[PDB]
Amino acid sequence: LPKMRPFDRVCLDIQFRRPDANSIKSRLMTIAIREKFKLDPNVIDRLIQTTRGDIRQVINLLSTISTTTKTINHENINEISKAWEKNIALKPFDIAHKMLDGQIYSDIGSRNFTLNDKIALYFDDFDFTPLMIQENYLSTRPSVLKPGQSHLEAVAEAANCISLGDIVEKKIRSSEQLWSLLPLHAVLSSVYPASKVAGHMAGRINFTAWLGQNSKSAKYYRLLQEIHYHTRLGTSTDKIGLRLDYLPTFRKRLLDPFLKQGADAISSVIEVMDDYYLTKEDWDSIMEFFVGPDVTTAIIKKIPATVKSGFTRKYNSMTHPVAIYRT
Amino acid sequence: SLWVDKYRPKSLNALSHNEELTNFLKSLSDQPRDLPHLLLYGPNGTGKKTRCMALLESIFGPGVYRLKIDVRQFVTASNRKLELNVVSSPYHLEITPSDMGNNDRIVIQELLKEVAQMEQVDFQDSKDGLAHRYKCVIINEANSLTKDAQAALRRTMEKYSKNIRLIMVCDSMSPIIAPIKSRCLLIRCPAPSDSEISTILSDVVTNERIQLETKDILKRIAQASNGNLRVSLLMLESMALNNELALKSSSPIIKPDWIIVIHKLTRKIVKERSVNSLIECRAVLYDLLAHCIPANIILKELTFSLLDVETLNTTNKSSIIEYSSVFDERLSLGNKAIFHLEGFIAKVMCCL
Amino acid sequence: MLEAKFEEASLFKRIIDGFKDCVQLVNFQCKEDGIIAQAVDDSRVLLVSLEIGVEAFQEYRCDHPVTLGMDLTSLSKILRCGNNTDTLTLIADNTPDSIILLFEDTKKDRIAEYSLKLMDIDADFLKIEELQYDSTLSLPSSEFSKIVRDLSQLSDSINIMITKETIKFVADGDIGSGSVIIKPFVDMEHPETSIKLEMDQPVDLTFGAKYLLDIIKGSSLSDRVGIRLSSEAPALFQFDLKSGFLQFFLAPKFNDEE
Amino acid sequence: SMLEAKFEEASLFKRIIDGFKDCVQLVNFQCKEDGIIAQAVDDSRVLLVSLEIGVEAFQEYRCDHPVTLGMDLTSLSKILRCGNNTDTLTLIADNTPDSIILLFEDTKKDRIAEYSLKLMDIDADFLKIEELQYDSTLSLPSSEFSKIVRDLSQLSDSINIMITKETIKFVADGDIGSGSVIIKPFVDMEHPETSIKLEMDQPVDLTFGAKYLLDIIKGSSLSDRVGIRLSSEAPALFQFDLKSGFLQFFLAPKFND
Amino acid sequence: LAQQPWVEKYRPKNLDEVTAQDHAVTVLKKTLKSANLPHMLFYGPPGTGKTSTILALTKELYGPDLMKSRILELNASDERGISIVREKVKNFARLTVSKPSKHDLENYPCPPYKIIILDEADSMTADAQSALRRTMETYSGVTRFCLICNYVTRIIDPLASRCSKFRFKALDASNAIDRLRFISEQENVKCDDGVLERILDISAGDLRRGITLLQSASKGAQYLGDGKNITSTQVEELAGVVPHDILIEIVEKVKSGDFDEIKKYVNTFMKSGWSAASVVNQLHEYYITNDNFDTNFKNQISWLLFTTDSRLNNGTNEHIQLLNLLVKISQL
Amino acid sequence: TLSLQLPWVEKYRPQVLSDIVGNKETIDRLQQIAKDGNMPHMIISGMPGIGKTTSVHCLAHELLGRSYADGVLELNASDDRGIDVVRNQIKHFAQKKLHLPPGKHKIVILDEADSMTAGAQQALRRTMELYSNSTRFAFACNQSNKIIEPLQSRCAILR
DNA sequence: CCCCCCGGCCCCCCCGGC
DNA sequence: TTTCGGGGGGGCCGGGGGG
Ligand SMILES: Nc1ncnc2c1ncn2[C@@H]1O[C@H](COP(=O)(O)OP(=O)(O)OP(O)(O)=S)[C@@H](O)[C@H]1O
Ligand SMILES: Nc1ncnc2c1ncn2[C@@H]1O[C@H](COP(=O)(O)OP(=O)(O)OP(O)(O)=S)[C@@H](O)[C@H]1O
Ligand SMILES: Nc1nc2c(ncn2[C@@H]2O[C@H](COP(=O)(O)OP(=O)(O)O)[C@@H](O)[C@H]2O)c(=O)[nH]1
Ligand SMILES: [Mg+2]
Ligand SMILES: [Mg+2]
Repeated sequence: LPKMRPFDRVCLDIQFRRPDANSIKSRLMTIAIREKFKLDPNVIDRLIQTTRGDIRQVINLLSTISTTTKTINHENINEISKAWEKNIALKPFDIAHKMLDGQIYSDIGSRNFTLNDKIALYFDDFDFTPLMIQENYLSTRPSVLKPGQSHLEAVAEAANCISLGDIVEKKIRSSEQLWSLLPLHAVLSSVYPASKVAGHMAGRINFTAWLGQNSKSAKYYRLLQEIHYHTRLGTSTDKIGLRLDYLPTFRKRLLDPFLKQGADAISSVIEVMDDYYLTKEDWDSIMEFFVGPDVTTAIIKKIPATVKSGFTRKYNSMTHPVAIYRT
Repeated sequence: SLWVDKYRPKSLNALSHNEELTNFLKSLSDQPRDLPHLLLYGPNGTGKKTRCMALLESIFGPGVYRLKIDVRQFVTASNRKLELNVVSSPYHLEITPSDMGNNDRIVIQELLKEVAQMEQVDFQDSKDGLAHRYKCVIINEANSLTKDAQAALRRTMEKYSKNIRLIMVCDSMSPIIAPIKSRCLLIRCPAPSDSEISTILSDVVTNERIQLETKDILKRIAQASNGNLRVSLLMLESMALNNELALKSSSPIIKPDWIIVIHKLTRKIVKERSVNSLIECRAVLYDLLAHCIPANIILKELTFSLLDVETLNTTNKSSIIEYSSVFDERLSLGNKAIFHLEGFIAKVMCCL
Repeated sequence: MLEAKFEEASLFKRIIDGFKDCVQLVNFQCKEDGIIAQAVDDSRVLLVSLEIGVEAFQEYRCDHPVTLGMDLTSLSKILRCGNNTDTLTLIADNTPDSIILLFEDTKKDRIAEYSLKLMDIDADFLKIEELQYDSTLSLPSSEFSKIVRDLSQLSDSINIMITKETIKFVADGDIGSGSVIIKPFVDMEHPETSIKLEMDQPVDLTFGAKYLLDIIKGSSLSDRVGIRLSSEAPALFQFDLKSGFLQFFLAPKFNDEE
Repeated sequence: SMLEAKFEEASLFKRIIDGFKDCVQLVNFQCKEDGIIAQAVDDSRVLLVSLEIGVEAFQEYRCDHPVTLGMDLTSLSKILRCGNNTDTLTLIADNTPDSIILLFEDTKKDRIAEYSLKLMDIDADFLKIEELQYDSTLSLPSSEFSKIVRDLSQLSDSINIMITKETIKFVADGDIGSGSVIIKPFVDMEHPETSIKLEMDQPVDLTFGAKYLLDIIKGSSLSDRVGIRLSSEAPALFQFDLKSGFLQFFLAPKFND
Repeated sequence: LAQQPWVEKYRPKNLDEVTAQDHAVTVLKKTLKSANLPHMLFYGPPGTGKTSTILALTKELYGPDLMKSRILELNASDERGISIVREKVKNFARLTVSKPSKHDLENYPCPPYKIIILDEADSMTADAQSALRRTMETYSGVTRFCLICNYVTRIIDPLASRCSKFRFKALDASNAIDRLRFISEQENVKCDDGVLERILDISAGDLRRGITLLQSASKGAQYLGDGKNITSTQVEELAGVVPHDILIEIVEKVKSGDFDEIKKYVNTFMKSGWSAASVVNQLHEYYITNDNFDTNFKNQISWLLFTTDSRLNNGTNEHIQLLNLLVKISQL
Repeated sequence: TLSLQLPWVEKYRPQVLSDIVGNKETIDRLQQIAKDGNMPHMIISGMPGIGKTTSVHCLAHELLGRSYADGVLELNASDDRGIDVVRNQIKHFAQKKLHLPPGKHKIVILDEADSMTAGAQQALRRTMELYSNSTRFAFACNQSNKIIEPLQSRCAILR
């Protein structure tokens, strides 16, 4: 859990794994002998599976069942296991792996694993399941393709339903707070697309990449807003127009000069900055926006260190105007 | 300063295209004491903000161009602290409430009202020290306002018309609700003609002493801009800088990086139609979105680039445009843009 | 070159505190005559004026008038750390990016000298040409603070009416209305608390409760506050200093019903 | 004016209001030629407050015709906090009034404060709730009752009062323990104010909520003694006597089950 | 006055100044003598006179002085959460009516109740309306409620049941020509025959839009200073109506059926700034009323236009929607 | 007219474990526990109106006889059951000293335990573990998944 | 005149389907 | 991640009472 992050590397981590049945069978035999009730060794593994390796739970089960039943044999094991079986909420990776399994969507598999079960599986974590499905629905080998249907058509149908589910989610978290639509969302975002592309995973299940991309986009939008409001007194546009139209020319007037005349451009570049109330941090932020064939990372790295040092010294040795006071 | 900003006209008499609109604005400014609320709609980069500033300069004095930036605090119901940057002059205030997203409503319900419910002290040009004129509020990207903010604007526009007048600017009136349009005088702002763009570019070139082999180069820039004058001027400056301030008939037309990426994505989609191609397209879309490229712009440019492919037939283009319409509607009503973009790309891949 | 050695630095602390909420970036012009300041609020509905005459300072001198765009929050930070009884000095240089505030005391150990950065604020030629205010009055600052605090609980707008031998303050709200009507009052035993009123023409004006609360918050400068009301010009709230005054011009609420 | 009632000092009215402001929110005052009779009921409908102020408490009282004013207590307290405690307080009302005027006047100076409080439409009857012959009636100093209630409330949220021949028992049973206080009638001629008197017809035993008793004991500031009348099948009556009036709390006992 | 736009300057001052809402104004005027005003729910399209009607009703009910203390107005510019409804609205509804003065009693009917006007009530959440239900029901004796909305479906069913409904009809050239002509005469506006009718046809039920267009035309004529009657051409130009030649060109390109030509023409057309809604409306008018088309063609085109209009109403991209509509029509 | 009559649901509420119909195996197990004592920590789950509260109350009454008043601590959704309550009042009750027959223990009945927050459930763990020699816990809920896994591990499941 | 008890805001964080 | 509303739990602040 994230709450435990502070304990990352300040303690020796000791992991305890679910003990196997063989490591506890002797204890169960001793308890059964001491408490005068017959316990078949064969059914012990089934009991352990029922409690998922919880010795406290299995001892409690034995105590509760021994009050009226004096023999835990193969006959009554099924009923006892079904009555005492645990319900552990699956984690996002397990939810993604199970939802994309093609077996559960077959006729028989549908009979065993029902639609209600799938909706409950989604609700086990209703904030990450749709993200996991959207992340992993393109990386399977479908086993539910209809006669003549190709993988691409099923993927397109799943994407259409994911878009509809996104619209429903926007409705849910609006000012109306329509949380009663949570079940419907479950169908549109997780169950239906998975049923369309259910099968075997073609590779490792991956966590959603949408959160990191969203945070990066928010950071870049904040930087763009600061740059726009620093240059707002000189330009005539909104922030989008600044990103799409002004920044290329700003680069041609701020980066290219350093790559042609070396350290002779410094003053000129500074002048341009002074004309738009720009700063060194705005310089870097602007240089960090371009994509495709205009990525500056290598270009900036290849600039001689002396030129950059001279630019920094010249900027730090001169006064500059302030567009916004106490930003 | 860049040529796009250094040569922007500062008065109605300095405008150079759409003379009919200039005459209409002069007629509106002739008797400004009863000027209604204005809504200027038109294509981006045509000169809407320039014309709004020129109209204000015609109503008030040149002082409208003496701008200053201030920061205003706001508190939400949860005590969240929000900042709004306001550009103001001694005669008007400019605001972009969409900067606060869903919180824009608060700005309408707190800031604008505060301006409209009080008088102001004017110690210059007024003997009594109190202003004897209505205050103008410009709302930028009015089409980005949420429905709640637009609803809040309604009664404010009517109750305090004696003290406040609104001038809104937009690239499309479709997102504006009907009551707001009913409350405004709508002004269409057509894009400049190719000849007018060429004339402006020639004037800029003459002022900047840029060597030009033939005037047709300017013409070539004018078509590439698709009526966007800001793009035209910026492209002229970029071309001049890329050829040592000496342009030739062979001077290639420069395109922005995001447009190049979108064209490459179009080529990839046309060439390869598979799930792995879809994953690569998803990666490209994420890269484009992470760098402040609006989703609607991406969808529009991708759709038109696809429709510009010579190897596609009429059925493919019809399917592409239908899917583009459907997923534009989906984007308008959704949160996660990548979902709708991926759905559109998958549908296009299936159709091809 | 420029210094304003104070009799007591607490006076300057109160002066700065009296208008910090209204404005934060104000240009201070220091001349041999004294300190002058005029700042328009962000909303362009309130103007703050400050005058500190040369007489108030224990020892003030200037060789060339200097305009400092000193920030009020940083100045408050500097002054808060100072001691109770000092002789604040405002020394600077020919090209000051900062001003040294010398918090000197009678003793040689109780010293709280600091430095304060100076900002580059743009100042215009604000004109406050005197106007024939219709009716003016002066009443103790404590009474004004009490009236404003009591009436703010009722409503966010306060109406002031000046009529023959009548100074009516009205606060009408959702739960009810309140009035603290006062009349010309003169005390022989303690004339300092007497109410002064010179009335020429009737005045009725409505003001925002928040602005009045902010104005009274800076009433510690003087035990008395003066109000000048003109029917066609903004009101004027004045607090007399030792040799100057702190003044506020407030734009009345737009009269929609009128 | 229709109704004009003058208090020499606003302190008396403020103390009267503070005696029951924490148990009720809406109050109704009926003013007549005999004085002011006010009633209020708590939100839970478990406690009833009945205040009576006679004409002797006012410096000058005039009420031509009966008038009913329904008001909200928190607003009244907020308004009263705006006036000084050393100023004469005049309550003024008109025919079919829509508001009540509170005039704070300081004779030392020319300071007059007028406060108008808007009335609320409340159509209700007082019902003159008072049982004829209570099973038991006792009286004792308010300080002793307040101390006992405070001590017992710390142990439980319920307090039982049992009245038997020459015996008054306050009992509380809680999680950490139990407490019992037994008092017998006694009279002292040296200081009769400290005496406790009891008159019992039948034995009584009633359980009440601790929070309501804690609210009720706040009225001890208005009187040095408190009278408790208890009867089966009827609410318990706690009375604090004023100079020319009274403050009564009718508290419904808890169901015995 | 000369410092007010015509829409606000000519706002009705009394119920007799409402133009074409007699079916409800008659009942409202009757209530003056009846003095049993019920809870009201005004609904209708934009610019029909709901707010003006309620303001005039209050003016005539309480007069200029007593109105302020008898009216509580809340609109979309004010916070109206569930807490606000549960405290402020309830407290105002519980108060006794302010005492009328002798002047008011002798000069105005002075009904024995106050009015709460929740303008733009369709913007309120369902929880707030649920809270309002019993507040309106309980204190009807001293308070009456007026809910004004554009979309009646946004009002929860219990509130609609509690309120008496008043539908404000659309204002067109047949029922609102008199008011526009009166305004033009009072403003000394010279117009050719049929100009006012054309303005009212273009406004499409909104008298505010018509008045604003008339004011714009008057300003243009005054600036020109030629002393000539305003013509329908400049009226159409000011309203953003596409010229008929452009519409015929679009129709011809659609009839051609070539995707590339249609795309190029639409790209050129979108640079003029024409609104998509106006183009769609004009195309609908041209196609539905044309005799050179079969029943099946019109049946399909009606649904196509409906779909395009519904999509445009959601704030979509005008270029894409218009191109899709034209391509689909060309393939019919 | 002003005298209510007890509804049959309350009038005929089973007062003994032998008057409860359904879930024969679990009911017989509860009867055996009552006869032999040594009640374990238990969680009874199901859907509305099947006899969970009735069963718990009958078991507690039969086990504790006349010591029901002092040996039983009943809390439900109508009572405050925050983390502070669990840490103070429940802990004090568990730590309390009470004299009971050899085979009996104090009982804490948390009815509608699914409404309790995660923090209170966490706080209940070591209280249940340390004082089991004198106190036993019986939860009754409609949805078992609301109860955290550590608490379920310490209890006997009766669905 | 100063210290301690304990009521009330104030703030922060976390669900919201069957 | 998050556009309200409700609920819980902790930290202060301050009125009142006691010594
Ligand atoms: N029935 C009408 N009679 C006369 N003028 C009208 C009428 N309806 C609208 N107007 C005119 O248009 C202006 C606005 O009228 P409104 O009362 O605001 O319409 P509305 O229906 O309340 O608008 P909405 O629903 O908030 S968009 C008025 O000031 C009038 O000048
Ligand atoms: N097995 C049963 N046998 C006889 N009566 C029952 C039985 N179950 C429920 N009842 C009757 O229904 C009434 C309520 O039973 P409860 O024990 O309250 O059910 P419940 O399952 O605990 O309800 P929930 O889960 O809190 S909604 C009892 O008083 C009984 O009269
Ligand atoms: N010479 C000239 N340039 C113009 C004119 N109108 C706009 N421009 C130029 O075009 C640029 C963009 O105009 P702008 O108003 O910001 O675009 P919009 O707000 O998106 O419509 C401006 O920076 C001007 O330089 C004009 O009338 N004459
Ligand atoms: Mg309206
Ligand atoms: Mg139950």
